Amino acid sequence: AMVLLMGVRRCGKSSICKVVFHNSTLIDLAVMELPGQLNYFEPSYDSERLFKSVGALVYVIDSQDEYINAITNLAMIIEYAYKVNPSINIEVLIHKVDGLSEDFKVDAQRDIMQRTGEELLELGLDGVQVSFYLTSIFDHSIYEAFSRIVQKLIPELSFLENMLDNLIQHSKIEKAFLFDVNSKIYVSTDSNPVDIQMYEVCSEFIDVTIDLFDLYKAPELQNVSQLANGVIIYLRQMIRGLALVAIIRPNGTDMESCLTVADYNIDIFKKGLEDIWANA
Amino acid sequence: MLHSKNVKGFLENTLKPYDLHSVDFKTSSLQSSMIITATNGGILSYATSNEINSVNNLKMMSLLIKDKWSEDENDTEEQHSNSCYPVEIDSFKTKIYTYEMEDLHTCVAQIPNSDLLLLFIAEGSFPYGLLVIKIERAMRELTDLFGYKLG
Amino acid sequence: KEHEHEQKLLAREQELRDIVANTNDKLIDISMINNSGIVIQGTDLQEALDKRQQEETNTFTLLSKEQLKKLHSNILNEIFSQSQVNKPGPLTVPF
Amino acid sequence: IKGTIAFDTHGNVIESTGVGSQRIEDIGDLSKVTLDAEGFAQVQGDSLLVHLYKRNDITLAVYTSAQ
Ligand SMILES: Nc1nc2c(ncn2[C@@H]2O[C@H](COP(=O)(O)OP(=O)(O)O)[C@@H](O)[C@H]2O)c(=O)[nH]1
Repeated sequence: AMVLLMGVRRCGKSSICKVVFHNSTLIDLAVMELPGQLNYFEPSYDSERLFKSVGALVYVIDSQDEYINAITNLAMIIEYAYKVNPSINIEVLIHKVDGLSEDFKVDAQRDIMQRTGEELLELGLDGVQVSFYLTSIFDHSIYEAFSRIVQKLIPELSFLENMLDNLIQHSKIEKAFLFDVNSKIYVSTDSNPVDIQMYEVCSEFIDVTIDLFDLYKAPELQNVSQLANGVIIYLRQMIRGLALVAIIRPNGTDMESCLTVADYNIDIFKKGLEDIWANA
Repeated sequence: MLHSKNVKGFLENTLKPYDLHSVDFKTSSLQSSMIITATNGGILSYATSNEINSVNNLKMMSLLIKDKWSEDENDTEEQHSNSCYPVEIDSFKTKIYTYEMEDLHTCVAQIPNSDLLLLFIAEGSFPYGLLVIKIERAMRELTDLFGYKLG
Repeated sequence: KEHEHEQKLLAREQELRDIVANTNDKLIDISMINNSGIVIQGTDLQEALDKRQQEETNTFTLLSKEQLKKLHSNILNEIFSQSQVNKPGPLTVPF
Repeated sequence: IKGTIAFDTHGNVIESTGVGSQRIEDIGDLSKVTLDAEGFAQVQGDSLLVHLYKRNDITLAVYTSAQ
């Protein structure tokens, strides 16, 4: 599942790649940037194997600059991308939206959606669905957008959802995330809505864990962080680069008993995750 | 304060089996030896005769044993039970309870006048009376930990 | 060949549902810990009685002293000698 | 001597050797058998002579062949 990053020059693809992936199917592989300038596309210039090897195509649109020509070039790209392979998920990111109001952001997203839909109607493409995400480097939005893009390329999503739901239901967990060690891209969660504040807490917990481990090296990552109100934050490294982060509430119980039952349940969950080849 | 190395060595020494010479009666070693608290049942120190999964299983068993012991410590009805062996050493009274855990013989004894517990677990072939004598003589040598409370 | 992949996906769905059910069956709640009932008080005589119950009158009739008196005391001494555990040092250290 | 059984007033086994290692269920019946001042007893059952000695509240059951 190799995703391809496409966009105009100075839209922010390299900065996005650096911020996300520098700080296979599921691991954060070396993605491919592609500077696409305005030109006439050559018909079948040995690009069929390239687009057939892309799990999902990601397009970047700069909201600061004019984007009508960007949407036109995007439509030209989709015009052969959907023709070569009709199973490619197409994603569009509206980057650099940090200095915009909520109403302006929603209006811009609606205008971009309407323009893309009308241009695809003009080109005669049918049965194609394009997702849109409002992304920015300075906040959590790019992480959530890449999380959705990665989640669209894991065929075992619902089974992981059921497994995490059962784990949370039998361990008094508030919210459990199945992160990855790099890029902080959470892979699976429960049916509960992804709270932004809790996601940022878990991401900074991942950063603190990795940094503190890297400070003392050269002699399986586990971490328990308990707050003042009894709320604990748990960490346990899963198979390959996956890591499990959960927020467990005590509900007026013993701390050590809760830690023991959570450790046993999470070890059982890891043993179950060993059978499924969701890693790497 | 406390010292983990000396308590670990003490538990490793209490994992020693019995080999009688006048009567040929070989006994196996204990399955696990550990010290747990009297409030939450968590493992303070532990030692095994023979990795993380076994530690978690031992913690779960310690929690189960403390949960069963908590109701027995607060019950005064049916006090003349055949599985209770209350011994008084150095004018300190305690109660010892023996339990059966499927195929494992688990015996626990509270360290007298303190918030600590001493637990010995062996296999199903191990006799209960030898466990009682073992844990009594172990509590005889633990006079320095008497009167210790959690901070 | 795609129908063989459809059968493979059906086997994948059955296997993954079995994997979910297998890891779902080992979930222990704190209610299961508190009311387990596994830890029961067991004596040697009661264990022997349960063994005979699963396997399946006054037998004894009422009618040397030196040898038995020696051997009982020697057995008790041998039991008490091996139970003497010497610490490798002090247990609690001061400041 | 065929085997030995060591049990206290509670009857729990401290040691079980010989035939008595597979003859555990008779402790409940033997708990009602009277002794002498010295603690010795010679009680016969199942064509075997059982010798008892109670010292410090522990009764040692020793099996010997009747024949
Ligand atoms: N404010 C803001 N600026 C961004 C963001 N992403 C990229 N930029 C700007 O884009 C510039 C870098 O663009 P770059 O990644 O090199 O473009 P590319 O090489 O075509 O992919 C930087 O000067 C940033 O200021 C963003 O999310 N927010």
